[PDB]
Amino acid sequence: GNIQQQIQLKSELASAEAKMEEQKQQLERHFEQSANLLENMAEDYKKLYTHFAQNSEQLLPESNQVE
Amino acid sequence: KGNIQQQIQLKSELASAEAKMEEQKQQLERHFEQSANLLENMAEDYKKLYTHFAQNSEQLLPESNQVEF
Amino acid sequence: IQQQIQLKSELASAEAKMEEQKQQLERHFEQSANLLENMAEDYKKLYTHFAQNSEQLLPESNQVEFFK
Amino acid sequence: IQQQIQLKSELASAEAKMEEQKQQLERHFEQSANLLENMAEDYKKLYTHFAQNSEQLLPEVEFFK
Repeated sequence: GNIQQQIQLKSELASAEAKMEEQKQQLERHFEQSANLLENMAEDYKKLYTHFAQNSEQLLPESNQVE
Repeated sequence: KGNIQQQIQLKSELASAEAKMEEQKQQLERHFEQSANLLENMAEDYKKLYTHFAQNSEQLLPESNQVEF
Repeated sequence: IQQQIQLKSELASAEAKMEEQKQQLERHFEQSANLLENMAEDYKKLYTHFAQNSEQLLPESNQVEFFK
Repeated sequence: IQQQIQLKSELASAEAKMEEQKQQLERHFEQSANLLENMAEDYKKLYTHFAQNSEQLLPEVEFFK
């Protein structure tokens, strides 16, 4: 076809483009849930670390210098 | 512009969209595979930090009671 | 011989220290637990997320072993 | 008399155990402080794999930089 080929393309390019677009919608629903779930663990860690550095006063300042 | 020009371009941006979509597909497959790796890493290091506590609590507090450990 | 008062007090005292360092080791582990158990629960949250988005965003052909 | 000898050894027994308890509690910290610096190692990896896979997969993201 010369114009059936054309009305075909425009319709597989609108369907292609719509898949990309809203699969883009959920890739960013992914990296948004991802990033702050890390910020959960990074804060659950950063206070598990502090609990250890503070119960580090449970020794002489010589017998535990690390970290 | 015209009808043969506007055709050979659709032909290019449909191929460029199909190539883009397959690229995007095998770099999701890359992301969830290199994520499943680093996450199990995270788990097997927890199971280090957890059982280093599971024993040092029942081993430095003998008479004392235990919370789940 | 009556430097026995001193011995019997050094023994009530050093023994008290160990009774208080036993208070602190009970504290340290009981809130090392709930602080640990937090991390644990962030993990299987951040884990299952990468199990849903690993199959709600991806064909059936990448059955990455790690996810159920 | 002879219990100036039972006490003197009871002290040495308390004093050495108060002591071995201190360097077991010491070894319990050396091994913790290096086991969450394994988990800190893991975290940094997982995060930069999200930064370098949210930037390379999308246009504009929030946390990463």
